[PDB]
Amino acid sequence: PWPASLAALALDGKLRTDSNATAAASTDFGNITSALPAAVLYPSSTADLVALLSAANSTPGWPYTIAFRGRGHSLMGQAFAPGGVVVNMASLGDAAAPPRINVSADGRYVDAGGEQVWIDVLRASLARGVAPRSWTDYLYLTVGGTLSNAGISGQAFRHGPQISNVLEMDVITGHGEMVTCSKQLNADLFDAVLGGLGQFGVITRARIAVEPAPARARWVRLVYTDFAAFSADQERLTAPRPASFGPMSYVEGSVFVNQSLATDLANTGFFTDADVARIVALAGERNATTVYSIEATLNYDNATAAAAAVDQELASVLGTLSYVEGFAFQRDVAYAAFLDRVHGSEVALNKLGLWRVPHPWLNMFVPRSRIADFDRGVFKGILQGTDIVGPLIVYPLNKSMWDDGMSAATPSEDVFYAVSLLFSSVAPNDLARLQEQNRRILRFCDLAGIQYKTYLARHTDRSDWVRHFGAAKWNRFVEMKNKYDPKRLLSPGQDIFN
Ligand SMILES: *Cc1cc2c(cc1C)nc1c(=O)[nH]c(=O)nc-1n2C[C@H](O)[C@H](O)[C@H](O)COP(=O)(O)OP(=O)(O)OC[C@H]1O[C@@H](n2cnc3c(N)ncnc32)[C@H](O)[C@@H]1O
Ligand SMILES: CC(C)=CCNc1ncnc2c1ncn2[C@@H]1O[C@H](CO)[C@@H](O)[C@H]1O
Ligand SMILES: *[C@@H]1O[C@H](CO)[C@@H](O)[C@H](O)[C@H]1NC(C)=O
Ligand SMILES: *[C@@H]1O[C@H](CO)[C@@H](O)[C@H](O)[C@H]1NC(C)=O
Ligand SMILES: *[C@@H]1O[C@H](CO)[C@@H](O)[C@H](O)[C@H]1NC(C)=O
Repeated sequence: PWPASLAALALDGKLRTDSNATAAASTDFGNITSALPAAVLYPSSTADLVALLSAANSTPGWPYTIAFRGRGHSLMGQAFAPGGVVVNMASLGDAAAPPRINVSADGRYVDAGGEQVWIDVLRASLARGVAPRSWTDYLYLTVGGTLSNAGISGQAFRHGPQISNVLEMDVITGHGEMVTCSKQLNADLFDAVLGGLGQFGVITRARIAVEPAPARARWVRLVYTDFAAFSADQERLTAPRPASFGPMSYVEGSVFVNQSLATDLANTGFFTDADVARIVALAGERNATTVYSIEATLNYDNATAAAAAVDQELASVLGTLSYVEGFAFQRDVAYAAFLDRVHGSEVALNKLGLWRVPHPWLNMFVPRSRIADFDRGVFKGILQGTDIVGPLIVYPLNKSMWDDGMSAATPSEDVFYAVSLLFSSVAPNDLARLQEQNRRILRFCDLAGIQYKTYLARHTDRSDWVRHFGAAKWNRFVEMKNKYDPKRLLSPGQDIFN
């Protein structure tokens, strides 16, 4: 027997069971795993989400698991509800009125629907001359989606991840209750949801911190053949100064294996063919099996003197660095063009049919004390003699900017690196080889005693999830699961309680 509000959803054609609806909600960006749901919900308002969740909590013996599909950018089925209900979150922003993105009157924050995509949040913010401070590398992800993970890019060293830039949220819990939460009101829910992997409820609104919007970004790449010099410089650029950070707005890095050096440098979309030839020659002179590049930006406004001031600030910063003499490469773009840089890769890759392919990506957080060991064992070790398709990204993060009371798991050290090995599969023989190579990398780390944390991955064993969060932090995670999703129906694709 169905409650009136739940039956109303089916009657209005919002709760779909057809082949076309279930098939779209059964695959993800990973393109490795699949699971068909029993039903797909297309909510028109947040009231439709209250209906589904309150029914689930009131109905005894309710057998349907519920997932919240943002953009389905998940790698391993985290957004699926096998034989359950998939919420097509994007349907919340169908009606042009009322707007789902609203910049505050004071210009200090932006209210965004949980289903909203970061690219839309950027356009609506820029219209009011402001912008969020902390991003993801790719903008076609949802607010609620990135917030359930962490949300990291080159700005996270100084502003913390996206989870550290939220004032408050509207969350519909597993009980079906609409709860507004922050550090002052319902803090236990607020902390649980942020990096909470969709286990405690659905985010319908997030209040995101903004800053005055810069007009342009001076964008630089610095080349190294020495890992010690590369990592020391990334740490110098991101070091807290005697809370306070240096002049750089964004700091990331790239690893290039010698075998496909020329191809991979050309595929950055940054280097010219003249730059590529110089770097390839440098590699050969140094007899390097790997090349490294720091990617950094300096944000600046439309001011008349700004460009000349940027040249002097950049010259000063570069003078403190140890990249190979004369291997500094500069570009100058509009801020939105820099932020949306990755969308261009999606368009080109999809047209070649190389976007909707398996993505056995390896993403982890490695403590700073073990990064050189990771470089030897992985970049100069395991990965050598293999044909790599996709970028290899490495950059440091400051633990002081992460809130350990939140759900997201990080290493114990003050400095840790985001390590993102973004492999794209070329054939089924290549998929199995890549999946085995990831197991080998993790086995190498475990045997070397490297205390890493995975990011964007879902564990299949209970002992692995307990090690992920840490035993004490696991106890709080369970305490919160019992308070907000006692029936254990939310985001079953994480394989934590399902
Ligand atoms: C595909 C991709 C992903 C990606 C990226 C680049 C590409 C091409 N670059 C990233 C980066 O630079 N930094 C970063 O932190 N992450 C990056 N990612 C990964 C991305 O964060 C994840 O894929 C993430 O899941 C967000 O994607 P999406 O918005 O598409 O969400 P989902 O995959 O459908 O679901 C993720 C889990 O969260 C739950 N969920 C989703 N929305 C909500 C809301 N509103 N409230 C509560 N829970 C929610 C889903 O149930 C699922 O468990
Ligand atoms: C933590 C995670 C999952 C991060 C994922 N981010 C990215 N995902 C996919 N492609 C990327 C990413 N960053 C840069 N590129 C492309 O990589 C090259 C950058 O050198 C360019 O082609 C750029 O567009
Ligand atoms: C992967 O994508 C291809 C091409 O779009 C499709 O044939 C296949 O079903 C997908 N596999 C999974 C497991 O999602
Ligand atoms: C780099 O790769 C090329 C083949 O692309 C090879 O001729 C050269 O020996 C390699 N250098 C090192 C140092 O491994
Ligand atoms: C060049 O590097 C390769 C691989 O690291 C090694 O086999 C060789 O000893 C090096 N050659 C010289 C002349 O140092």
